[PDB]
This record gives sequence, structure tokens and C-alpha cells, in this order.
Amino acid sequence: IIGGTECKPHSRPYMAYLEIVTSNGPSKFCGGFLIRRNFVLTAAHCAGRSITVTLGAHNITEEEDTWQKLEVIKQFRHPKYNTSTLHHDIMLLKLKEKASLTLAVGTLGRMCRVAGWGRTGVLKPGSDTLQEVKLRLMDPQACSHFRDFDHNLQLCVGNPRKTKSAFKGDSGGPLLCAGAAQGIVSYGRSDAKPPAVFTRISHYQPWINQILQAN
Ligand SMILES: COc1ccc(-n2nc(C(=O)O)c(=O)n(Cc3cccc(C(F)(F)F)c3)c2=O)cc1OC
Ligand SMILES: *[C@@H]1O[C@H](CO)[C@@H](O)[C@H](O)[C@H]1NC(C)=O
Ligand SMILES: *[C@@H]1O[C@H](CO)[C@@H](O)[C@H](O)[C@H]1NC(C)=O
Ligand SMILES: [Zn+2]
Repeated sequence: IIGGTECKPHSRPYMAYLEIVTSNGPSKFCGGFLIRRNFVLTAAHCAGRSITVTLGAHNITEEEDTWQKLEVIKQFRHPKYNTSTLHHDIMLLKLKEKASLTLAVGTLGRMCRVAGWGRTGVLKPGSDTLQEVKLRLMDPQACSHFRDFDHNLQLCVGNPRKTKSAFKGDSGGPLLCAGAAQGIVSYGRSDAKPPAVFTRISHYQPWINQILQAN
């Protein structure tokens, strides 16, 4: 998160930290959010060979009792996910067990909020601590330069006049507007000039519900 503030610890109890393992490279990192005790929503580009989820985290380097490190048994990438366009950048992860409900872990032009452990700047490393920022929801013409952006599929997020933005490592995390999850962090520019592209959750709700009811 660029230009945000450190969260009050455990104030966003649905937030999930994803370590993503591939066969030909070192660990990758994503965000995500708990919508059932055994399901986490995130972005499809965060898929890999295997994934471990950490709930209850704030400072991701300092292990504490709030932590629940949970195995992912199955990844459900949208069947129409496109790795070039990032169309339909949404994925469900089924946890091996139901997480415990605690204080620190629970299920989940207007201003919206997004949080994550991602980079704090173009050359800055990933944040140790959960960070959050307020961003403006923009009319779709603001994201026109992203040639494969589509207003029905995706939100345009982040005033281009400001620095504030989600950035690398913040992928998969929720965009909350007035307390409700509206988007998922998908992609933006390398230089981190906003706006950024987020998955529009509303369009995918029937698909989300199909996956939950079969699993
Ligand atoms: C479909 O089209 C695209 C797909 C991917 C990327 N793209 N490219 C990057 C690069 O290194 O070139 C890069 O770093 N990021 C990460 C990134 C940059 C800014 C904001 C975010 C966040 F969290 F979404 F908000 C992520 C990225 O998504 C860019 C595209 O279109 C130019
Ligand atoms: C997070 O914890 C690590 C290890 O104690 C420390 O290096 C880092 O400074 C901490 N960051 C905070 C509390 O912002
Ligand atoms: C992904 O998108 C490109 C560009 O529109 C399309 O031509 C390509 O065949 C797609 N790939 C899949 C497997 O969806
Ligand atoms: Zn704590």
C-alpha cells in the first residue's frame, strides 16, 4: 500500500496473508479475505502449485497467538480467467479446516478502503505490518489507458492526482466501500501511478455462490 497508514492491529479480522509456492521460482505473496470459515477470496493471478493462508496477522514477521496458518486443499480459479487481460481475476481457496473465530479472525466518486502487506513504494520492500489507504472510485474513462479494462467486469480505483494506491503484494485483498466488499485488487502500472484495476465482485456473485454450494 502506497501512502497509507499502519492499521490498528487485528482491526481487519477477515484479512488473509497468502504465501504462494511455484515449482520454478521462490515464494510469492498475495492478500485475500475470509468469507467463510473454510473459504478465502482472492485474485486468480495469485494461483500456484500450493498456497498457505495466514489469518490473525498484523506484523507478519512476529508470530503470535492470533495466527492461524492454514492449509489450502483446493484452488478454484474462475474458469474464464485470462492470464494476459486479467479478465475475471478472482479465485476461491478452500481451507483444510474451518478457522477458529476470534477477536482477531472473523468472516467478512465515493471513497473506499483497501488493505495489504504489499510494497509501500516502487522500490520499497513489502510492509511488515498491515497497511490501509482510502482511494476514490473513478468513472471508467479514468482507466481507459488499460486497453483490456472493462467497466462491467472491473472498478477503476485511485485518484490520478494523488500517490495513494494499492501496489505489488496487495493483490487479492478486498476493496471495502461503506463497510462492504466491492472489489478485489487486480493490477496497475509498474510506476504505481493510479488509477489501478480491481475486480468488480458484484458480477461474480453467482459464480461465488455456485462454488460454495458444491464444496
Ligand atoms: C492486464 O494488464 C496488466 C497486467 C499487469 C500489470 N502489471 N504490471 C506490472 C509491471 O511490473 O509491469 C506491475 O507491477 N503490476 C503490479 C501492480 C502495479 C500497480 C498496482 C497494482 C495493484 F495492486 F493492483 F493495485 C499492481 C501489474 O499489475 C500491468 C498491466 O497493464 C499495464
Ligand atoms: C515487526 O516485527 C519485527 C520483528 O520483531 C520488527 O523487525 C519490525 O520492526 C516490526 N514492525 C512494526 C511493529 O512496525
Ligand atoms: C485470453 O485473451 C486473449 C486476448 O483477447 C485471447 O485472444 C486468448 O485466446 C485468451 N486466452 C484464453 C485461454 O482465454
Ligand atoms: Zn496481535
